[PDB]
Amino acid sequence: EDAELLVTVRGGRLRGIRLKTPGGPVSAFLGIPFAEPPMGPRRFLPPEPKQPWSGVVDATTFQSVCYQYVDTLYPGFEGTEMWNPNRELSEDCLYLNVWTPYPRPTSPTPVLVWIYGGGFYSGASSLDVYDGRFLVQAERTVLVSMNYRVGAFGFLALPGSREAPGNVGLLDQRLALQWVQENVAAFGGDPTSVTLFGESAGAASVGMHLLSPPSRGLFHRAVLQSGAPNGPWATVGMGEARRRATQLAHLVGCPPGGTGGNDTELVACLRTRPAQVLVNHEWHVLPQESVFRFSFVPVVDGDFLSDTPEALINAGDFHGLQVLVGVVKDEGSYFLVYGAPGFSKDNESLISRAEFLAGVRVGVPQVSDLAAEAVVLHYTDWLHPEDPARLREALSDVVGDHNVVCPVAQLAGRLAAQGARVYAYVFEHRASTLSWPLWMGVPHGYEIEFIFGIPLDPSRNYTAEEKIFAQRLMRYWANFARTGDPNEPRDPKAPQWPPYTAGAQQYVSLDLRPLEVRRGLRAQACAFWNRFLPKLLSAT
Amino acid sequence: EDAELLVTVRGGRLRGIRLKTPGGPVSAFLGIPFAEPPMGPRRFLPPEPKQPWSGVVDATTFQSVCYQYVDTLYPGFEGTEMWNPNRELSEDCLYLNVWTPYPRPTSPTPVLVWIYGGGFYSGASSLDVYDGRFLVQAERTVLVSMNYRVGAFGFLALPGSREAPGNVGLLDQRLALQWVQENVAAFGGDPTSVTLFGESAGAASVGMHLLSPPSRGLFHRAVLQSGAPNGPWATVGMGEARRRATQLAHLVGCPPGGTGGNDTELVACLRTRPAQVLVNHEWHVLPQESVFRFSFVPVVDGDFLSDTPEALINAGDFHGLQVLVGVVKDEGSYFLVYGAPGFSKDNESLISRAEFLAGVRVGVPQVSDLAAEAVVLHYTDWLHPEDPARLREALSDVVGDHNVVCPVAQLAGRLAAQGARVYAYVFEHRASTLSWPLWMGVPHGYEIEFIFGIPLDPSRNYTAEEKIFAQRLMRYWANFARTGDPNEPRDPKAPQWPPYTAGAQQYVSLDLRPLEVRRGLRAQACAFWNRFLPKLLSAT
Repeated sequence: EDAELLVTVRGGRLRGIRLKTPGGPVSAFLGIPFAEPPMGPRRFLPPEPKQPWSGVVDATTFQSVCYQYVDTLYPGFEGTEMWNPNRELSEDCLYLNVWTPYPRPTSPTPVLVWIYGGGFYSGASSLDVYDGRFLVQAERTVLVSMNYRVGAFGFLALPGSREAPGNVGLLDQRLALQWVQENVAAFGGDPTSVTLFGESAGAASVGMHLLSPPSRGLFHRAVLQSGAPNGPWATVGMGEARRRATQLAHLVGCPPGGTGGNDTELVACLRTRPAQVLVNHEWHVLPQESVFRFSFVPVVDGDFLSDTPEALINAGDFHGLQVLVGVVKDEGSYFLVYGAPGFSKDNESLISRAEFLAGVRVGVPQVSDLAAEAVVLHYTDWLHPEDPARLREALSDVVGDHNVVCPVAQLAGRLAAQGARVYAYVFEHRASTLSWPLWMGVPHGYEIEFIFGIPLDPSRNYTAEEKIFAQRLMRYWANFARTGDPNEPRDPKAPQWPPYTAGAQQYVSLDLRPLEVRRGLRAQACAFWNRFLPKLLSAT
Repeated sequence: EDAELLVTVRGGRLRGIRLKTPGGPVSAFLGIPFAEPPMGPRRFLPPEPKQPWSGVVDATTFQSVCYQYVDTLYPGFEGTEMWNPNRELSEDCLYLNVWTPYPRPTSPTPVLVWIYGGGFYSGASSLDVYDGRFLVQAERTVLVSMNYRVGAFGFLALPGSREAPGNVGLLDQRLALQWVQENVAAFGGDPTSVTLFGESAGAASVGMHLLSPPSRGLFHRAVLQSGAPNGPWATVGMGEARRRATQLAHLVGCPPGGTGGNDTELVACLRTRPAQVLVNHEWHVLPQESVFRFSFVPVVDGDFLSDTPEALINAGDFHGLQVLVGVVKDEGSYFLVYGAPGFSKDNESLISRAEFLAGVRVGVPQVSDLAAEAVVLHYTDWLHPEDPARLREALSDVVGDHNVVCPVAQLAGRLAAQGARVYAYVFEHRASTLSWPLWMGVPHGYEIEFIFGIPLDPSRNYTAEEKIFAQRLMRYWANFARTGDPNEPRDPKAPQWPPYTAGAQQYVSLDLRPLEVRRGLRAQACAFWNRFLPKLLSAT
């Protein structure tokens, strides 16, 4: 009972809180510090482990959200504000959360570790859609989720220097993984059965941990939902990361007018600026340059990532690894309202031929004019080259394929053909409570609410079929966490989920209907991006 | 005592509140309804007078702010969030506020009526900087301020139609003036000594009431601070107002796909949309245009304004009218951070030669390429054509002169030369508590806190010199409200404020020093805008 809400870890004692679900209680420990607050001189530096504390740290509520830009595209809209910070902003944000079933597991139980997304510039583990009380109750697994520094505070990089080495937001996640190895046993979790699962930039983070040797030894399985480290938005070069960091310093008045600016004086000037000042000038470091162009992302410096994610994926052995990858049916429609001309969530977004030609330049940035043409000519239905509805879905595919679906399919094929066991899915169910317009279909990020069993919340107006569908998805994710195989270990009644291989390229469709096997994660489209486009950009 | 907080008006009974000032108490009646809520079918329609109510309406706190865009340029910044709504948003917002001294004046007292600014798209009478408890206590005058519908709700116009006639936000102000005529006597105010004073779009509104016959009979004096009706941003043509209104309907999905769109079906579709939806698509009715191009402003339709404000000013008799006009020393610096390249409040904004050439295109929109050079060549110091600091102040002057200073000087000259007695000022004091950068000097809108005696608030950190300076400014404004002359009626010790004439063009400087008379409201610069530029734009 109340005795199970008291747990001692290597740093001290914690008091948790009991959460209610329609099927039983759950023990939650929200707000566990895993690192010293990275404030003052510790800004832009790798995280230091949290030193032990005296007394009982309160762990009954979520801690602060790391400083980040707040989306203001559609004020008062549920579809956008559900991803905005729901706690106060602070640099003191390195805290994690642990859910565990009641009664506490007596046997070592597999552990799921969630890494939120948000383009490496936003996100928090405290969002209502990441609530782990339903997944833990229904599947008796241990769920962990951490906060990591986003934006400039987590990924501003002056490569080579020691004051701003970059990738410190990735090190925050790694330190939280080392914390799980040393302390998850106190909650009834098996530190030898850890399964990372993330989404969007979280999925890219999960992939970058697979390609980093020090992080590979901290988990055993991986799940990448609608994201991958080899995406065109997920990394940046050393020279470009230096230009963006220097530009931000200029925007906030660094260095002072009559002064030199080596890497030491520049970061010293940045550390004196308030956090909100750095955030207010993040987006027009790249002006403008908003859609799929984030200013501060993981840098390829040679430390955390010894080479580019594409090179490490190709020249990598993945034997003894189980991966679960997947995307949603309409990956790009959510991002079109962020800068594509003629698009608006409040009308039908029936774009013209000229607006489609311009939209490709925003969804596929930094491409030659010849390469942009080849994209238009590949995605045009030449029997209906002027139909606005078809042009709308075409640009949605252009943006979804270039940024999400094809980097994932490229990764899933190389893993399965180099030792890894890979399962693939495509989420094709649109929630009955979805606030986005109908023409967006199944937007990016709207499978998370079903993985976490949010439809089981009695205060929400989901259908009965969606509740059963959410329970079936949670069993898929839990089975993969336990046995490395999403199929039920003994049930032959339900249709089977065949592994994804580089040849058959099999995946399943996740919706209210039973499982259906299909072949090809946009095989024809992704051949244009993964095979032809690097060839057209080679000979400029 | 508490008996003076009870007042009966022609509509019913009201209970006010006693406000504290360091020099004595003041009676305030905040939240008096002067019109029926313009919701449902009454959206976009002229206001109907508030029907009488039973009981005692509570008038102890400010009512709701009209639906409006919220500034998000610098989140958490005092300089911008002091103009954001400080109450909840609602279409039920047609309320006014009355301050009156304690004890209530027994004799008829002159009345000051405040009209807030905000580019006709924002603003509220509830902002802390518009608090009238200090002006009323120190000068024993009656202060009134109303809310009027801004944005599309106050100025969406389908000219000719009866469902969206336009200028209804100006009619809200007029109805509040009719209310003052019928009810200000109940508060101790003289309905025959009413002085309108506004700022920015408020000053433009005050000027448009001078040029509208039905509104001219509701006040006797006028004060225009940093704004004028003849400004390039303050009005719009009938055809352009129809294009902007139709574009907004398209952005919110009006009319539905298979449907025609005459002026009746279009506005009916608009009235079914939530208020926040119309606000979320207000700014990109004009795509990629923000600085001094507001989507919904007063329309020149022939009703409220029988002709353009420029035509009405030239062919108008102003005998028996006293006007007080003025600007701040740096009118344009505030607007540069809103879109001019190279500008940022957090650095020195030392722009290059190319950025100055591009900034003129944003500060002076919709002008020929030949006209843009004449602006550059007139504002370039050809001994230092590359000095960033001089180019910064140059673009600040370009924007300040074109939009504020010269439309005001054009108006002040025509008024003084056609019967009106005009006094002019230039506010040249930068507040010691100003949060904007130093290079902005005295930005637009930062004389309001001294007119309203805000430095007298003991919870604020103004200097002793600024407190005496605020009391001197309040006497200037109060004397003009009483006698139509800012000078003290019997004190010869302080320097005199000579009237502004079309020939001598005399004005005074308002700062910590005593009054100093000067000549010319940017006489050389405003000759370029008011005399030469129309000559270059005629012959394309």
